[PDB]
Amino acid sequence: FFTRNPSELKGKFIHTKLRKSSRGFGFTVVGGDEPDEFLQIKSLVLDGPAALDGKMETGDVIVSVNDTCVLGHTHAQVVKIFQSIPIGASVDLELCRGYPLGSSAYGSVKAYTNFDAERDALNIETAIKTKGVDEVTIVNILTNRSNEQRQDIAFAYQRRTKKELASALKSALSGHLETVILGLLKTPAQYDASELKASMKGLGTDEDSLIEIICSRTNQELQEINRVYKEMYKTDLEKDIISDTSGDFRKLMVALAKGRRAEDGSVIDYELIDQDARDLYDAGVKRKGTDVPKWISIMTERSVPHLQKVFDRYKSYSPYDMLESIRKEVKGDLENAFLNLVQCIQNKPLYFADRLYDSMKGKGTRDKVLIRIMVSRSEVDMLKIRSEFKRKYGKSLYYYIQQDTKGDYQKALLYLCGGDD
Ligand SMILES: [Ca+2]
Ligand SMILES: [Ca+2]
Ligand SMILES: [Ca+2]
Ligand SMILES: [Ca+2]
Ligand SMILES: [Ca+2]
Repeated sequence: FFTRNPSELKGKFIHTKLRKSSRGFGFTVVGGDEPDEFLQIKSLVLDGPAALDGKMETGDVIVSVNDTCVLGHTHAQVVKIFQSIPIGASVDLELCRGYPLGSSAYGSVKAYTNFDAERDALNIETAIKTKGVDEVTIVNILTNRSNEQRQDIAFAYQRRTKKELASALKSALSGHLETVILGLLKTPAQYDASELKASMKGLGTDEDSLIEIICSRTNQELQEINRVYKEMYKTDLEKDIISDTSGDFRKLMVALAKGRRAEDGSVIDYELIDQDARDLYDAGVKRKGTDVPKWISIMTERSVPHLQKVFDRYKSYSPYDMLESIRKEVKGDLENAFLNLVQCIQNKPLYFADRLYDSMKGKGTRDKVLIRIMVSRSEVDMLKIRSEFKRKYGKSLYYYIQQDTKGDYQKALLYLCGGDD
């Protein structure tokens, strides 16, 4: 939720006055990069003038600065205001509290307010070394901390025990719960890189997992994945994809994994929307056979909001929509890849919702799918996924997880789900 009007903010307004010392006002601001986004306080230098006052907190939306509304200004416009303030001069800030954090706006797992990594690390060490292992404590803590906070905990635990927290939990847990907890301990890039590597172990590859990650990750997420993957496995993710895929499926996976999709433009390009739509039609349903490189080119290179509009304009040319056209035109890993991709373009929360439903709908569970989605999306769009799940399937994601899993494994997934609907 974003608004550039102070009369539509429904939080608490706090007026504060600060003097810029020798090391700035003493705080870090975040947000204000994507068009409709707020500007919230990230951290406070505890020896700086901002933390000194004590009226300013993390998550506060900066409504105005020096009698000028900065609601809806970019990140560089309000940074230039505070930097132009000389040393010793005064700034006036009206803040608004009641809003999450922007980045994790639709996540289910939020940063724990009274976070203390040392206390969490000790409590986790005590749980591990309790006779019989206190899994409930390990679950209650790690699933109610952000990933960032889980990195501080693992650092404090290594500071205290001289052993890595992941090694310790490995020897204390087992089965599906172990998979969940170790997944949560990795950073997003680390987790995705290791799922990618596991989908390529042995001669046979797990095409479904490779497709799920490569089709759903953004440019930014794919950039960091490529970096951490070579760091961890001493090889480029692209090379490993070339090794374990072939044909047109290889072309599509290599192109998507580059994370070089064009960024969402400023202007809507209506002529290109219609021309792209025309080109997708001519390349497939209009003709015998399929010009797959043309599909690959358009669907991996245009921005997501552009492709959403070409898929709607595509319905003007073809009697089948994009999903139906994919099933009619193509087969195999290639068909699956195209279907997962345009679902991700059209409605990504619904994509994950359907993938979650499919993992639980029948006999047993596809736990690798359920676990990976619960872990990887819990700080991204889990609230939207739950909304789409409930709208489409009539019962909550929570309800299905509760039916399909049991034990501490279930409780860990329910915490990642974040409540019922
Ligand atoms: Ca136990
Ligand atoms: Ca083990
Ligand atoms: Ca393989
Ligand atoms: Ca055909
Ligand atoms: Ca089931």
